[PDB]
Amino acid sequence: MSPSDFLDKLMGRTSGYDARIRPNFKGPPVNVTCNIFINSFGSIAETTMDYRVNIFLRQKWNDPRLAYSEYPDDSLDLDPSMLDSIWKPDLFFANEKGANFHEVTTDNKLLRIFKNGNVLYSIRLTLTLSCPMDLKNFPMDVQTCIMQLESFGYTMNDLIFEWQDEAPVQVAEGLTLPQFLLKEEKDLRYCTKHYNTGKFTCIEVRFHLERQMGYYLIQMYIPSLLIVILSWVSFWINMDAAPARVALGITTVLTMTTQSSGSRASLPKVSYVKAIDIWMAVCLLFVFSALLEYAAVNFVSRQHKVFIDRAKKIDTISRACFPLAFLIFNIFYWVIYKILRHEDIH
Amino acid sequence: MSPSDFLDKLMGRTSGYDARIRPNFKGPPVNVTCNIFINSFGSIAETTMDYRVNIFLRQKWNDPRLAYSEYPDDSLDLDPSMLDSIWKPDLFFANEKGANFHEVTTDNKLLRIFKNGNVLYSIRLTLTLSCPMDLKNFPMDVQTCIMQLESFGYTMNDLIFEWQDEAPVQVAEGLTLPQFLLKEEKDLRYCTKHYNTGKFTCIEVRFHLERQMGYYLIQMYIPSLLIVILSWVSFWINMDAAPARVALGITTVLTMTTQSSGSRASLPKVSYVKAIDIWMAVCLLFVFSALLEYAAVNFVSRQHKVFIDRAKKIDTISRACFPLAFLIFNIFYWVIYKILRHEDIH
Amino acid sequence: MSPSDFLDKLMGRTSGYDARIRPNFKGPPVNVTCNIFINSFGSIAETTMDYRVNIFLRQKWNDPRLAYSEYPDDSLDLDPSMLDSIWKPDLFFANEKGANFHEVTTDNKLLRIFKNGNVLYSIRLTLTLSCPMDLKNFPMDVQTCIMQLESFGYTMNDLIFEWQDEAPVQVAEGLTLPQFLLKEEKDLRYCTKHYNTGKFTCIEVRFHLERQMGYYLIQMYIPSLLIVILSWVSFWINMDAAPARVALGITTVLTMTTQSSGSRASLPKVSYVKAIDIWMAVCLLFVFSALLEYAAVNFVSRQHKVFIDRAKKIDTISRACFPLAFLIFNIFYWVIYKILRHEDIH
Amino acid sequence: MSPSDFLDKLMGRTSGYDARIRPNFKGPPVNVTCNIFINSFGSIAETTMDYRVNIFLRQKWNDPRLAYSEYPDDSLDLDPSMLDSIWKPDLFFANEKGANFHEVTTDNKLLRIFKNGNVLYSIRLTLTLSCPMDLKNFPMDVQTCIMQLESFGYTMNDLIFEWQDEAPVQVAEGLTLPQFLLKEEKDLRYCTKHYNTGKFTCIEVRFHLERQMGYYLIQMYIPSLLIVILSWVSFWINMDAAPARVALGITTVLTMTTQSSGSRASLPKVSYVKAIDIWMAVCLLFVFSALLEYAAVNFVSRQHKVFIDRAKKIDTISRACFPLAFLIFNIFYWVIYKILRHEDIH
Amino acid sequence: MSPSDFLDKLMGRTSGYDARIRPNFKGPPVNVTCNIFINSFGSIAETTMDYRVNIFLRQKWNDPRLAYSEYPDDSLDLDPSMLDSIWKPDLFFANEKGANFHEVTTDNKLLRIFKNGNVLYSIRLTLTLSCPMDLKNFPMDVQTCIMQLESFGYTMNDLIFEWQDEAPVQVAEGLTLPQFLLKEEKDLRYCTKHYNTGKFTCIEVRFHLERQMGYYLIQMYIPSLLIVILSWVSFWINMDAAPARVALGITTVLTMTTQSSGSRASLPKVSYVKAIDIWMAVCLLFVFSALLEYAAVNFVSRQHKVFIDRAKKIDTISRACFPLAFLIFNIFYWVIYKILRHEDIH
Ligand SMILES: *[C@@H]1O[C@H](CO)[C@@H](O[C@@H]2O[C@H](CO)[C@@H](O)[C@H](O)[C@H]2NC(C)=O)[C@H](O)[C@H]1NC(C)=O
Ligand SMILES: *[C@@H]1O[C@H](CO)[C@@H](O[C@@H]2O[C@H](CO)[C@@H](O)[C@H](O)[C@H]2NC(C)=O)[C@H](O)[C@H]1NC(C)=O
Ligand SMILES: *[C@@H]1O[C@H](CO)[C@@H](O[C@@H]2O[C@H](CO)[C@@H](O)[C@H](O)[C@H]2NC(C)=O)[C@H](O)[C@H]1NC(C)=O
Ligand SMILES: *[C@@H]1O[C@H](CO)[C@@H](O[C@@H]2O[C@H](CO)[C@@H](O)[C@H](O)[C@H]2NC(C)=O)[C@H](O)[C@H]1NC(C)=O
Ligand SMILES: *[C@@H]1O[C@H](CO)[C@@H](O[C@@H]2O[C@H](CO)[C@@H](O)[C@H](O)[C@H]2NC(C)=O)[C@H](O)[C@H]1NC(C)=O
Repeated sequence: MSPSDFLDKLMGRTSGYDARIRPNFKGPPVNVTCNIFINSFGSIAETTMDYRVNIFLRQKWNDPRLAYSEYPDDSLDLDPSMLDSIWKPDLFFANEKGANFHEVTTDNKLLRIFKNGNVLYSIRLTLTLSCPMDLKNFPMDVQTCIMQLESFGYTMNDLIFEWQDEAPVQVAEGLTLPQFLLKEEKDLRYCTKHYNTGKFTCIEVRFHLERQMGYYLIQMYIPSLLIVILSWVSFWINMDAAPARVALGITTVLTMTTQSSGSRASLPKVSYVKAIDIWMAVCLLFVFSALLEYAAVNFVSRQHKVFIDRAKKIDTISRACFPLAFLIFNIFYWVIYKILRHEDIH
Repeated sequence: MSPSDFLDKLMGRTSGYDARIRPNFKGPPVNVTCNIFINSFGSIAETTMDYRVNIFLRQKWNDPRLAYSEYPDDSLDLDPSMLDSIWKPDLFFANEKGANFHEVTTDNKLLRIFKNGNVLYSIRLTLTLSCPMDLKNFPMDVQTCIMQLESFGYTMNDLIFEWQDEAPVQVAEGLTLPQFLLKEEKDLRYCTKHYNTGKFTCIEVRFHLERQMGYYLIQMYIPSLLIVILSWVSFWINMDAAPARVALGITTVLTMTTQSSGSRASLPKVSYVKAIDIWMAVCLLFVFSALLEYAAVNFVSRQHKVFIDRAKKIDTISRACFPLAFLIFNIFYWVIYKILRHEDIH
Repeated sequence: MSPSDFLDKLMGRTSGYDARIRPNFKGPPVNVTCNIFINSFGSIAETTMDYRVNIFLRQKWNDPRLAYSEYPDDSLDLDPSMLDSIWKPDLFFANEKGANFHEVTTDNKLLRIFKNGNVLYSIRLTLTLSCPMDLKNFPMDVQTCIMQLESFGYTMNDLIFEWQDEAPVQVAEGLTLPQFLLKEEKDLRYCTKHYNTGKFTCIEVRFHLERQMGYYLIQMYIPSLLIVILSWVSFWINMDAAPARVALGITTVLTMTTQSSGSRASLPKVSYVKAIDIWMAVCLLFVFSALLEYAAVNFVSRQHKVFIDRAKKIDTISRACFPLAFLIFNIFYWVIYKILRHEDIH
Repeated sequence: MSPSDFLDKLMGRTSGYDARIRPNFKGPPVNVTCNIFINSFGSIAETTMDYRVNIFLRQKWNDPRLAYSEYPDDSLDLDPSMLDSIWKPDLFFANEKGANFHEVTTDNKLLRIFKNGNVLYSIRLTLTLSCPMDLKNFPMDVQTCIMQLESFGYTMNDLIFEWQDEAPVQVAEGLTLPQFLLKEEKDLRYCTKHYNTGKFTCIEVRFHLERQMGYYLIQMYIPSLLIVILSWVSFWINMDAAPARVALGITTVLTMTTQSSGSRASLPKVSYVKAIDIWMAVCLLFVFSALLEYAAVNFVSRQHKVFIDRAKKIDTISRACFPLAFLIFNIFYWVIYKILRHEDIH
Repeated sequence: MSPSDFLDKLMGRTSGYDARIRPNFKGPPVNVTCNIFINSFGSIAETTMDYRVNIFLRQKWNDPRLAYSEYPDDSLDLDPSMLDSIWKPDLFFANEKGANFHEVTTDNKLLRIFKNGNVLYSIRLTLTLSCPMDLKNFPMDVQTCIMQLESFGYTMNDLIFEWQDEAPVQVAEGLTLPQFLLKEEKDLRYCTKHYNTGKFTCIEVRFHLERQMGYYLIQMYIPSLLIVILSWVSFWINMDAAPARVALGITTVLTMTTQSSGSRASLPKVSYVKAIDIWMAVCLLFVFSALLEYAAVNFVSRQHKVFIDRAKKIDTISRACFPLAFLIFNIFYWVIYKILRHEDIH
């Protein structure tokens, strides 16, 4: 017989197969085994708190109404246009904001029925999945994106999802991200839902993303530190050259301001304080204080010999005090942002 | 009987069920009970005056044409492909700008018919809902987004919507927003429409959003205040050092200008005046006035002893007068923007 | 009879109703009465020269093939899935760039057939409509957006559109725009098309939009004016302090430049000259000329007593001449842009 | 007979009309006459090298299988839902990147069959058409956008396209563009394709666009020229005032830099050199050279009377030499960009 | 016979053709020959790591069930609406993120059946294909975009893809890119997939893109070099003029900062270090070090004849040492970025 006419006999009207009735309709629940292959991963966006993925989803279950022994071939293949003639699980992605299937050329779907009634069902689809991001430690933040597979209308006494044991989630080689770095280790969890209706099956996977810091180091942190160092050279300039020390102080404040305002187009638009904002505020307070120090030296120095040496003492104290307090701030900043804040205990 | 063939008998041609006729067609109106579960909430945009939501919508009503007692099961389940065989309310979202259903895997829909004829109908859908925003008190503004559920073509003697009594609107845990903060308290109101055609049912929910201020404090308000303070140190510099006091005055004006123009890429594009614009204008008038004060001191001081002390008196008066009037402005600014303007009386 | 089976008798095959034949097929033209209710209005974009609207469109006409007297109910309701069984006008929006209907929940459509054969047809739809904008007087410009309703394939001896007499165009309360302000008065016009094929019916509505000026006043015009005033204080500084007057002149030019370049991210991207560009160019010519005045004073003053007083005379003349010519420019600018240019004569 | 039942007799099963067979199937090719009416024109984008159009497309040909004489009416009208019952040319736009039809209200389509068998077929559609743009002479560039109408699967012995003789391409009145200006003169060409399969018909139209220069003149070219002029006033300042001439030179370089970097957000993002980039680089080399001239004057002047006058001679030579070489550069720049480069020889 | 009725006899129910069974169902695999014609190429985006293409795809294979000799014509043409009546390969693009067909006018598809049973199948489609980009050598980077054609559900003993021998991949003339330059040479490779299911056929093509450097040379590298040169003229200024050398040093640092921050809006947003970032950091370290040199000269020079000449020696050494070390840096920079890094060995 042609492999198709055998399918029309297996899921036939004379056979009485009903695609709206689950396998083992009265007995134990259906056990669906799931795989994910991630083809692409990106478009991670803080404005919408989501990311975009392109996956192969494979589901495997057993349907005893589809067992056959008379046909010699040990596997049959359903046409993708006849997919509504067979029962399929009602899997949906719980944190999905948008999805579509792929129909370029032939529909990107595949269904294979085995001799014992096992069904293999593999589809290709694009997802936009939501992920809440924190950003409090922004240059040095670690994010966790999840992906939850849930049944829409079957409780856990009719339908149960499980991950594959060998490789349930795989990622294609050679994927890059402009901002993040996808780690190799992934969690497979149960996130079983308890509602008023009953207990609904749900499995999830967690991906860990670490932001790279090299660009922010070379473009924001180090230029701000050089501007802070440049504000300290006023303390070695002679206190009589007021146009020199005042113009150096205020141009250092202006350079600090153009550095902040120019860095303001390439940062995430949030409303709370980030760690780079703390750094940029302390560097501005440092260049503001170096100009107030000269305002005090210039005012104390003109009160007409005891007054000349008190003003020179303010300069010699500021020569050691400004770099020391800036080293203490750097120690507490990098310690509390690279040791005292790790959120991957999972 | 298979649960499906029983459905084909209940809504059968021999039964004479008509999906275009409401339940209790001659008698009292249909009472629909509604729930909302908000899965995601975001994309709040001032350019388009809208926000994006992803919800579960559940409707419950009674259809006496669907009551059955012969079948043992106390609940039946309609296939999502047979949903046009049953009557459903014509609910629409009155402030919707765009919407779609979810068909990833199986259609994200569910209909359950009980023994007494009660119908439970649960769908998943994405909305873009309009919300007019004010922005007059922008760093410190509070917004209210609503969501109106209305019948399209039935008056209130045929169809009535009501919220559930226990939990009509719930929000998923762990949702974050980049700019706002969704409050926990929600209003459930009637917004019944009165038209020429008659009285149309309509229920709504109000969400309250408060903008976070910490980033605007650390990046806009405090640097402007430091620049204003830096403009006051001219009054303690000797009045003979004209290149020092003129260059400090005009570089303080330039720093104020680069601070404003750099803050100009991360603010909402509206055409009216915001509170941050008031603050930025007053700080510019303060650094403009400190340079006019030196122009007066420098001009009065050269008129050739009575003229030297009048110019020194302008400096000693400005030393107390500029910080005092700036403290008075700060008191009236933060009082009228954090006490005299609350719009959540609802 | 069930209200549906009566519809299947009225537009029946035995009745011989043909949905492809207009009412009064041989006689006088069909008269369609139109209403518009505007739910939302926004997304006004100069880059694409269009705006976005969300309306209810209601059409009313008479079909004598649909008159019935045997049924007791004085109004019937066609199902939105049976809308291709009835004749409808082929209304299209002549300046539409994009459109779609709304199918969230049930299709957002409604058709009501009365006893005398009158049809009421109400649909909800989203439009993107084109509008050419001028922008020559940009901070102070007034725009006119139109909306044209035309028949696609019927001449004015078959189909005629008319506005309702009581309220053909209404707008929902509480709509805001980020940049514009929609006026209350609307024009209802005929814009009848004359083609080679014949005379085609077409009605239109005009909306008037006025841009708000308060933000541009507080952020662009007033800071530029303060910078121009700051360039005049060089004339009161002693002519011997060349580092003071040269540094004040060139830093005033730099402040004028950072003010222009920072305002350059929030303006519409056109290729012709706007009124704000005229203002920004004249303020730059004013701060350029104040520095050329000192270059002349400094050069004339050193030619070695007659030369000292000629240079002092240039300063005393510039003290009155620069503010006077700037007041004359302000008078001609605001007069020709707020009196001599009104384009709402309509 | 009803005009429809006559259509069902003309294209009937008893008539044996086949919509998959072209008219004159064995004989001479079909001659299709084409018109274009452009409703809107815009969204010209250098990032994607495309533009957007909204047109009416009208095709006219003769089908002798559709000739009829028994019916009194000299024109019939096919319903837009029955359009697959008739043969139509397989016209496609060869440089299209995206297209869609308009289905707001009734489908925006129209087909009219005459007595002699002539068919008039008019549709409304939106196109995104590709256009390669050059941008080497960017402020002063002229672009040419084309629009090619080709048959997909018929060689020129089956199907031939021709433009109408009276008005094949018309544009609606009152269209504006933010950046360009659409000229009135249009080319109608043949662009016949020669492939391995055979000779395929193809007609095209060329539109000419000229960029407006007024905004770039008032905002980029003239401020740069004023900054260059301001760098020349150092040559008239006394050579002993080193803080004045050094601060004026470096602040002029900084003003030139903020002028360039602020103009950097409103220019097209390409990777090759534009004419404005040439202008901005030469103006920077001019303000760089004026500061090197003072570095030479200041160094030569202190070598301890012969040295004082050699340094004064460098100043007096630079007073005439810098404006002269800048006038020569302006003459060669505007001559080679407004005379020696015209690309509309077509 | 009409060419259609012959098709209905060839793929007839009496013929028993089954479109779900491949040709040579029991025997050797089907050999499909593929061509690509690229109509447009662009939208290369680093944020999403993808590019957009518009191609003609042509597939050729042999179907012995479609051989016919009775008909005189040596080629038949299937209607695009009957394409599901014939077997077609299940080609899909393995790195596709989005795709669609073109249905403007008639569907842009074509199928031709020859006498011996050869099938030619040509479709037009738009692709968004993923490409990982590196950007470590960003101004001077070379990218490689691929395009993989794979069978979805057939192993290599049923279906085999091959490129054409004469011209499998062609590109239309006159395509331009805003940033890149598409090379003429293309690789044709096998990328055969080995899975658990078996061996799946897959062919690919590689395109090579080189970024143009002229704009980055004239706008970023050369202005930074002029600012570095301007920082060296302090060494030729007299060491007693402290306001001149301090103001020149700090204004050179500020100019370097506005140059970097203004270049910060037109660069790709990645998180790692690019070569332009290395260049911009070294130029900032050079202008920072020239100001530290004067801070040392000014401090050493005032310690009260031995001290005057040690400070003059620091100036005379810095006059030769700063340009030399900057020439060494330029030599190592351009050598390691234009010789030691070529990645087109392929
Ligand atoms: C799906 O898997 C579950 C769990 O593995 C199966 O439930 C078990 O079935 C065995 C039958 O041998 C019982 O002994 C266990 O007590 C069951 N466990 C639970 C928790 O119910 C279930 O039978 C499987 N379904 C099918 C159709 O095979
Ligand atoms: C829907 O709810 C309304 C209001 O609860 C019901 O209307 C009431 O019906 C009771 C019947 O016992 C009357 O006594 C009341 O006077 C009615 N109130 C009003 C305001 O009409 C209505 O019957 C319900 N519909 C159905 C189908 O049960
Ligand atoms: C549609 O309206 C037009 C104009 O009101 C009607 O045309 C008029 O019909 C009356 C019939 O009493 C004539 O006396 C007028 O001379 C007509 N005017 C014109 C300009 O033709 C038309 O009859 C209406 N159509 C229908 C179906 O009622
Ligand atoms: C379509 O137009 C072409 C060209 O005008 C016609 O081809 C000509 O037909 C006339 C018949 O009187 C011949 O004398 C010419 O020699 C033909 N020219 C060419 C170049 O073939 C063609 O007949 C037209 N098609 C139809 C159906 O009328
Ligand atoms: C498709 O091409 C393959 C390879 O060219 C063909 O396989 C060969 O068939 C010949 C038959 O003459 C054998 O001699 C070779 O040994 C085969 N090679 C391999 C690697 O199998 C195959 O026959 C072709 N398919 C069809 C339908 O013609």
